[PDB]
Amino acid sequence: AEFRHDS
Amino acid sequence: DVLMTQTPLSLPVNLGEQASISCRSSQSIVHSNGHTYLEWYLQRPGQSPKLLIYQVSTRFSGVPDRFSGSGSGTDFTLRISRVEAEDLGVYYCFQASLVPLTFGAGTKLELKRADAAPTVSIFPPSSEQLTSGGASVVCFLNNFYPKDINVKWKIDGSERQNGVLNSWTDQDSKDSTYSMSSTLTLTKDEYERHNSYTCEATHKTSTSPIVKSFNRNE
Amino acid sequence: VTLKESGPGLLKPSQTLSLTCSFSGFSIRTSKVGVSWIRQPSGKGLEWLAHIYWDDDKRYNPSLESRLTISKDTSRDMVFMKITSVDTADTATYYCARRGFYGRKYEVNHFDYWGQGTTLTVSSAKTTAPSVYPLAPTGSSVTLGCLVKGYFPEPVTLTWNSGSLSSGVHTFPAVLQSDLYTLSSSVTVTSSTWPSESITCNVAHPASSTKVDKKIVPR
Repeated sequence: AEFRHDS
Repeated sequence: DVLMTQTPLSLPVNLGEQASISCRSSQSIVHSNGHTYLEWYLQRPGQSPKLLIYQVSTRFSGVPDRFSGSGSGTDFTLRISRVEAEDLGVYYCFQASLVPLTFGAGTKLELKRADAAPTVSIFPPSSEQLTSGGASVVCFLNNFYPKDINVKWKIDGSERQNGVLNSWTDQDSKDSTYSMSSTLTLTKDEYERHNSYTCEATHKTSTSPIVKSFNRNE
Repeated sequence: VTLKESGPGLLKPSQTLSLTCSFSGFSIRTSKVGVSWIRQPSGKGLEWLAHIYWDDDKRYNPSLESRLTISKDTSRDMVFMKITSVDTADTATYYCARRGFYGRKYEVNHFDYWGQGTTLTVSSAKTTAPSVYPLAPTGSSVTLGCLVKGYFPEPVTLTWNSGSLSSGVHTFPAVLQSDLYTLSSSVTVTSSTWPSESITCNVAHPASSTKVDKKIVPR
């Protein structure tokens, strides 16, 4: 599962 | 999970030479957002890790241009163009695209020197220890290079793998060598049952293992 | 920007570890940086444990997740970690690392600042004085040693002839085994030096207020 990265 | 495989794990270098560390991920670490969260960190001896490179090839602020990262997908390389003393330490690649975030095992960039044979010494239990009911046999392997070495204990010709405590010094700050200490701890009762005690060292500087032994009754 | 970890130093197996990371030079609230805990177990590399985002969303390393709880207090500018049921293998340095970013580009983030870390040793042992044993052995030099066995906690101090003998000494890092530390040191001198002159291992273990001077004497 991907790590969250905000935009 | 994403396994991060660094090669080599040990990288002796002469100052002023170039160096290269490969990092392979077990699957693509391209994130769905379009970035590849591949980072290089350096941990200098006795210091906290610090950021060198992020997004594969962008140098962090204050990191000099002799460092360069390249690669894509799973295939990543850190190059250092002219190694300085400040560059020595443990290099980790790191992926922050998939959970768990994972580090490589670490690549130890160290100061190279010529090979050197260990000087090996073996020590019977002290009288004081024996009187307390214990019996430790100590073997010192001093001033060798490179760090890779195999130490084997035998008692009356039979290898003992259990009851062993090993420790290694950091690379000497003057002569660049390593040393090791190995302690085999038995009871007094066990010690008094056996005769011959042997510390055997296999190192690249000898075509045969370096053997030091004694007999309990000498 | 500074990060400062705090933790108990020593714990017994089964206790809960509570760590704190405190930030200076900026505001967790305003910056919205994510924060992770990473550890370095004895003799190993780095291992990521947990991460907390500005809105209290969290991610964990599955290998330890069941034992981990990360949290934050924006009013105090602090991030916390709890690790339940500590055992020997939790003996490590614990780092706080800020996932800072370039400008307002939240997506261009990375661990830009790390604390000095906090070291934890997990052991059942109460304060224990070492036993200190002399290691005595034809040729031009002789190598002697000193075995400092079964103490807790760190550190011990070891010198040879009250610090006057320094050349040819190797003092080995302590190792924790079965809840107690062992350390050792070797010294090499010319055969004309010993046993004609005394050579003594001076060992102090401040936690137990023990000071022992062990002369190395021939067998």
